Amino acid sequence: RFLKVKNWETEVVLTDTLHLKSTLETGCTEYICMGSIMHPSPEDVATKDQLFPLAKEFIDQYYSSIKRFGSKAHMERLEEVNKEIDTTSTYQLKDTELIYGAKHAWRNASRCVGRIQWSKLQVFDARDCTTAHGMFNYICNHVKYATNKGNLRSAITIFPQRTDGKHDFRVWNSQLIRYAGYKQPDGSTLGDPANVQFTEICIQQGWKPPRGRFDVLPLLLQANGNDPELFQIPPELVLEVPIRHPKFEWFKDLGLKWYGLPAVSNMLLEIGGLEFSACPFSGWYMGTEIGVRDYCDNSRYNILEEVAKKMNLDMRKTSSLWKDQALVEINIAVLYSFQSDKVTIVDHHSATESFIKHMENEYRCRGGCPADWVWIVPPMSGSITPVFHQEMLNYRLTPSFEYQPDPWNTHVWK
Amino acid sequence: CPRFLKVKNWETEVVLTDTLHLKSTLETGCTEYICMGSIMHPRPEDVATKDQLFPLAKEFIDQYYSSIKRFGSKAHMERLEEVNKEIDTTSTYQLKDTELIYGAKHAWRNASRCVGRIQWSKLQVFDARDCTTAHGMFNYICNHVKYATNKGNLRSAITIFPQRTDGKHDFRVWNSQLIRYAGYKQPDGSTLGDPANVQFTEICIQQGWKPPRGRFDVLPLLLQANGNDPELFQIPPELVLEVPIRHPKFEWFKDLGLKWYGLPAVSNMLLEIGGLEFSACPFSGWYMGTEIGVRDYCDNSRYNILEEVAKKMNLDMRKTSSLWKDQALVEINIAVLYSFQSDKVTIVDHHSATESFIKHMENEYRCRGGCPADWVWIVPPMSGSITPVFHQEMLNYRLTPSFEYQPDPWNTHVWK
Ligand code: HEM
Ligand code: HEM
Ligand SMILES: Cc1cc(N)nc(CCc2cc(CC[C@H]3COCCN3C)cc(F)c2F)c1
Ligand SMILES: Cc1cc(N)nc(CCc2cc(CC[C@H]3COCCN3C)cc(F)c2F)c1
Ligand SMILES: C[C@H](O)[C@H](O)[C@H]1CNc2nc(N)[nH]c(=O)c2N1
Ligand SMILES: C[C@H](O)[C@H](O)[C@H]1CNc2nc(N)[nH]c(=O)c2N1
Ligand SMILES: [Zn+2]
Repeated sequence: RFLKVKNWETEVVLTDTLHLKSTLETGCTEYICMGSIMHPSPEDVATKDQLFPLAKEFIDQYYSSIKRFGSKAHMERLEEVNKEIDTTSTYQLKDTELIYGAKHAWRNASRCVGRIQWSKLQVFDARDCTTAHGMFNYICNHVKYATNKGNLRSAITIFPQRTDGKHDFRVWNSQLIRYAGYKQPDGSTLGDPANVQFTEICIQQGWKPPRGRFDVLPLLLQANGNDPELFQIPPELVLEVPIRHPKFEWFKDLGLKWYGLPAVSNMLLEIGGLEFSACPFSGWYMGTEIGVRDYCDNSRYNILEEVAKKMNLDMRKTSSLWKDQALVEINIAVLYSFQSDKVTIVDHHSATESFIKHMENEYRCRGGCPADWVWIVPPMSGSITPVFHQEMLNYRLTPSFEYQPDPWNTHVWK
Repeated sequence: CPRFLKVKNWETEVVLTDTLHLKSTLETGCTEYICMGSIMHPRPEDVATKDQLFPLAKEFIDQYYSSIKRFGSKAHMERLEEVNKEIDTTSTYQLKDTELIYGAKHAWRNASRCVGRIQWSKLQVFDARDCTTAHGMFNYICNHVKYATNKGNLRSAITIFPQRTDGKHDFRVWNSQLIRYAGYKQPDGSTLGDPANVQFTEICIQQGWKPPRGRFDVLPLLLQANGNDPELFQIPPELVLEVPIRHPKFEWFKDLGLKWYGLPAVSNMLLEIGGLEFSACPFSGWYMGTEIGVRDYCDNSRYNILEEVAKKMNLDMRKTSSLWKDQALVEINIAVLYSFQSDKVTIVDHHSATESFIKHMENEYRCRGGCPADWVWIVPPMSGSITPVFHQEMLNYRLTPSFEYQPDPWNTHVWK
């Protein structure tokens, strides 16, 4: 059936036909919705039998996308892929298909509010990599290219695909650039509390921790299933921003900084039945990712109390909304600081406005846009952004970015 | 479906285990391949047949007798037999007062979109199934309003009018909420009052209401009894408790002339108990501050005051990245909570309400085996991630007894 989505502020109604193309499951059933579950449901590798239909599906939509469906090039590619799955139990993507597949994995990422940019993605083919040193080189080049002296450029680097599940390429870092976290003797936590465990895996592997509040973690890189190896990203490649406030001259005295480059490195890229377990990708930040989640989550840097102190807010009762007041000022500071240093950043009003425009484009040219309201709506000021009022349909299209197990729970050491 | 489903809180790491979803009785709108969790709403004489009614009543009666620890008793079997004979001879049945009260409280308990459910067992149930006329409905509703308002010490309550029979004799409150402000569309395209209520205000004017044409005019009740044409009544103004909005720091905030009413009372939902349909069942609680301060005042299509407050705050309004909207939104919500607390009118901030809801949810998982919750509605419309519900995974499913949406009565009424 055709499904309708309505915006309750503008009364615009869009008609979704694209959902008819999905064949992967959401986790919901007719009687139970799992729309707020974060992850709904080494031997698990494909077979020649499961692989050819997935390959055929992907080749078909690629040749349909360049408007040469059923062409001679299309026929030959399908046959070519057939023989290769036969004689090798897998196949290799053409460069054009790799690029198309990575852009469409972004385009299909229902949790990403930034997708208006999906077709402007620089794709770095790293499928010839064999060692952790090679991975380090490729990642440095990615970081330098994507950072671009503050004029951030979206990029993805794609390492060799899974073969037997015993020779996986993995970036063990969850993001390329993150700050360490240290469990203190007295029980509290220095640095980023989200990374205490990963920080300790780096220390346990030989990393000498400076034990500061903003220590960039080393890279921990696993190539071809071997034990991971540590590398220090050269500091001149890591662009950082001191956080200050346009009105509160005391804000700089908090000593806060953050990095300019958000770069997810723990997801799996699926294209045509092939699995790329190492595919770091990076864009630029929406301000609330830093100012709301990173700084103000109770399990993260958790700075609301200090800022509200310096603002001299009444903190005895919640109904003073002292937390909400400090939250806004922290996010003003983040946006001001990146903008003052000419580092790309987008505020949640502009970002969600762009996403509504993006949805309009996709419904017109593509017949829909899968979208996860729970993730699209920003973590502050929700209903004064236009996505709060926008009905969204969530469904799974391939190529896609998927979650995968943490490497330290699966890797057999040597 | 699997027998145990787990939900995790990503801030505290608490895992809870849900078995109550096995009792879900109606459709969410989702399928295996598409999730409709952000969709807001996923014939008259089509009424329950005898064959449809028998099992729905048994399921409810079984549930009631299980709750009073009398499952399988002589009184349980006799009540089943009595109900079955009633459906046999009359095609319907009547609930006992105990069952009506249990059913209404559980429809609230089951309301997955409601963050206020820690209170569900403290609900005053007014049985109005003897009502026959719109004048009688007005009396019952006035009594409800006075009871629930309680001079500012608000008490949750529901008034239940006669159930549906053949669908041509429905009781309905045409108002979507018992207390709302009129909205007036002007020839130049602007709106005075509450823009959300323009359509209903026009209906009232057509029915004979003389509109004062102000910014905060309480709408009349438009009340339909036994399927008759609806009739207009003015709520006595001394029963409508109102709060002028001022700010603890900004002396100029009172000069905006804003006020709101104290009693949130939903009157357009259908209460379903054991297959019986109560099409007029107004229920009321107390406000969470963001319902007024974020939605009523700051939605672009409502009173839309962010600009005017931002101006009086002397904010930079040229770039969105100054977050002038967010800054003014917090101050408006501070004013709303301060004005209600100062006048001793019950209100709950979004921090306190979501923390209570988490405690309620954990208790329900422990004692009941789960708690259906709609994250999209439970998370407040401002400061989402600094409330504990943001990080709480939730399962949404539909249990009965339940509050359900129903068609707007002006779209279905057959005018006499
Ligand atoms: C270019 C600017 C971009 C912006 C402003 C942006 C914005 C966002 C935000 C705010 C989130 C939520 C993140 C979280 O809460 O953890 C997100 C998620 C996501 N983004 Fe984007 N993004 C951008 C680029 C990209 C790119 C280049 C890719 C891939 C090629 C991508 C793929 C994804 C995916 C897969 C998720 C889901 C993450 C998860 O499930 O944990 N994004 N994005
Ligand atoms: C006692 C204090 C209460 C509080 C603080 C509270 C809070 C809320 C809030 C904030 C909403 C969302 C409203 C919206 O965004 O439109 C809501 C929805 C709802 N509440 Fe509660 N509520 C309370 C009492 C009640 C009572 C007494 C009932 C029924 C007996 C009830 C049943 C519902 C239902 C069915 C919804 C969904 C409404 C819809 O879908 O439009 N609530 N509640
Ligand atoms: C390409 C891109 C652009 C953009 N603007 N943002 C992102 C996410 C970035 C990002 C996200 C996260 C979230 C990690 C955990 C937090 O707990 C909830 C589950 N979540 C997975 C951490 C980072 F350190 C980071 F950098 C990616
Ligand atoms: C019992 C109870 C307690 C409490 N705290 N809140 C409520 C909701 C009250 C309430 C809700 C609404 C929402 C109206 C429309 C707007 O379009 C989006 C969907 N929505 C249905 C309007 C009111 F005027 C009102 F008063 C009920
Ligand atoms: C499109 C979306 O479902 C819609 O805007 C919802 C979002 N969440 C909400 N949550 C509450 N409590 N009330 C609402 O009216 C809404 N609106
Ligand atoms: C429980 C819920 O699914 C979880 O807290 C989600 C809510 N929405 C989110 N939205 C974004 N963008 N990022 C997140 O990490 C989350 N967390
Ligand atoms: Zn769903």
